Amino acid sequence: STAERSARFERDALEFLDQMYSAALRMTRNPADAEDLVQETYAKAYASFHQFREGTNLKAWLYRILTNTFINSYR
Repeated sequence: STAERSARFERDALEFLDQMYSAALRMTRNPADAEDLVQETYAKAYASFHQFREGTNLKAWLYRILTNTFINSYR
């Protein structure tokens, strides 16, 4: 189903939340900014599931959304 895949993607993504917030602490040097940066990355990630294909390494796909947001928001 379209809903199943997507719910599976969410949980897979969330499994990494901590590794992602931890990386975010190291790039923003600020809990508050680290959180905002993660949150916005996940929101962006939920919103684009449509484009995440099949094999694509999930972690690298999130890393990419996270850098794009670091750059274009924080900074």
